[PDB]
Amino acid sequence: IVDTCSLASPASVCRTKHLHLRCSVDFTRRTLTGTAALTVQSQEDNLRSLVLDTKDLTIEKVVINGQEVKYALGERQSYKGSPMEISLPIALSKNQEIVIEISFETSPKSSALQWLTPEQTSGKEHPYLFSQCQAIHCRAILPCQDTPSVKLTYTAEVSVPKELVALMSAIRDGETPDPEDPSRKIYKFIQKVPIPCYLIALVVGALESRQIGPRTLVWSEKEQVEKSAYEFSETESMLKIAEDLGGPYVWGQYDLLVLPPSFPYGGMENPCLTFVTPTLLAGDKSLSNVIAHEISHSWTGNLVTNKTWDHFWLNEGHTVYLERHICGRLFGEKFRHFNALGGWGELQNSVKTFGETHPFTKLVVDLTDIDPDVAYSSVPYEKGFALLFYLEQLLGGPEIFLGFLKAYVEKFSYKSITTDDWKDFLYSYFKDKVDVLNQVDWNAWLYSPGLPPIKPNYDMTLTNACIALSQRWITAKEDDLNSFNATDLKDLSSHQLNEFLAQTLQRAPLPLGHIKRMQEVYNFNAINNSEIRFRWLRLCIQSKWEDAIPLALKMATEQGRMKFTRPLFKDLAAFDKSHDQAVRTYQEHKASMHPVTAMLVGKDLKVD
Ligand SMILES: O=C(CCC(=O)N1CCC[C@H]1C(=O)O)[C@@H]1CCCN1
Ligand SMILES: COc1ccc(Cc2ccccc2)cc1
Repeated sequence: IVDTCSLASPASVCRTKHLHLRCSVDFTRRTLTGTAALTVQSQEDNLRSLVLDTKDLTIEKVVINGQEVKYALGERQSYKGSPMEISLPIALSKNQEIVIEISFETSPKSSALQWLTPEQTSGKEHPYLFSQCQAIHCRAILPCQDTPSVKLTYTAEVSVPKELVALMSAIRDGETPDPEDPSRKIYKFIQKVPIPCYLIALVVGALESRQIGPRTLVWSEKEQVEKSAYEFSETESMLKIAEDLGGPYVWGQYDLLVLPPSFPYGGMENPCLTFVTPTLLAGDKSLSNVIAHEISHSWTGNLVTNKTWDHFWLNEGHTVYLERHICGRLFGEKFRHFNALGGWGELQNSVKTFGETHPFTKLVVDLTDIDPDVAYSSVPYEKGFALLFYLEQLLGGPEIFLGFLKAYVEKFSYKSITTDDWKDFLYSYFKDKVDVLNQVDWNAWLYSPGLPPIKPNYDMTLTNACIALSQRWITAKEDDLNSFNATDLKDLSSHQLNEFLAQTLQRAPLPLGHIKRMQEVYNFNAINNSEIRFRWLRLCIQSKWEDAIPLALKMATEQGRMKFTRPLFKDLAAFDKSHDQAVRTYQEHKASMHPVTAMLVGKDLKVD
């Protein structure tokens, strides 16, 4: 009903229908300049003004029907930005529309953008720009109702230096030389499917593409295009599986974009162009589960969207569920349970890090006066998945629940819903099983902190080997280390190898002699898998092995994935032999880190 993260007019007052973006990317000044034409529809009678979200934006003028109108910026409200009130030249009746062209310019401190210098890229000769609007950063790029309760289509014309390429979360609609400047190109984009504004994405740089499917192009710098094309070859197979689970894919194109290492997330479900971290380039497709996850957002998240960020679990919860069904269809049901059981372990970590009582461990959170970037964690992913997984086992198994999910996506397609909307449809769909649903502790699952009230049933086939080897190392004495050998891993996949470290890491610290012996027989230092290397180094740093200090500092700074960089920095700061280096390394790299990551890493290290 009320979006406590937005200062703009609610959807009950007016709602944006379309956005026409005409801007120019200036790497000299690190700014976006142009006009944002918002087609606004009134939701009440005698509407004479509205408020929009902005964050560090410069408003030159606001034109309506070819005339300038009066506008005013309120005082800034911290992360929410500054509200922008506009005086309409006419009063609108209900359902009447008007087009508001706003001339704007971004600040180099835009929390949605990161500007890279040539030395920060692979080619080393051209700059790079990419955007991250989710959750409420789009207001830092252009004025808008920065709330997932409004969905709009958009067309865009972006001007960039001719030697560079621009891509957006839309269907490419041609390129032509800038008629005003021979040194620039203009790339045209159109997104015919209405989306919440947080799915607005832009990227500019020396980008090349490689076709890996009938509807998928992999984009990155020349140095990673081929490496990326192989890593994500399963994309089309996952799109077909996703189509079988959630219905037709309605976005036309599904391209991939591998960004520089400073990308904060593993992936971003930007429509038509998923952004992914280069840390997925393991060389064996072992991390392609993130691709399945991002593909699933084409239904759960982008089609059926959370009305507010309090109900973020709807987006991620069902997305993880779809993702793990896609991997199950590709590698077997036992693999689905293996990952499901592993996700429960991550949920254990998040609750133990926040605390059994922390409000952020609730499935549905109250973000009033809370920066979404500060509450973001695995809770909505795993606790949300555990609920759906719990409901699957409670209502008749995966076949039955997938039927509900497909009907759920068709029921709320192109719309924004709340948790109660989802709960109601669950009761409507399973009307013949309300007696089973009433046995569910909806208050504990949806609004209670800590671990869920009940744990689902997990198959242990693929996990036992991990627990076996993990228990050996934890209980091992000094005269037992000699019996460990590289042969211990001959039948363990990369995922089992990663889960073994996760289980072992839960009982850290280990004796310093155990860690040294582990590297001697297992040689984990030589593994480039970011997931495995991340946990191996955490085990080392937490076990007080000084040799691992430079390794952890290098991984924590040579890439910017918050999943890895934040825990690495925290672990290094808690190690007395590396505390000073950790704070120093952050301070020297702070200026060139991603704006969101730099803020969170500063708070984690208590240097803010
Ligand atoms: O479902 C996704 C991305 C998944 C993503 O990368 N996640 C989610 C938890 C950990 C983290 C990561 O892999 O770095 C998006 C991403 C951020 C908000 N929405
Ligand atoms: C990564 O982008 C997001 C998306 C959503 C949120 C808000 C939130 C966080 C944690 C739990 C519930 C809701 C923050 C950041």
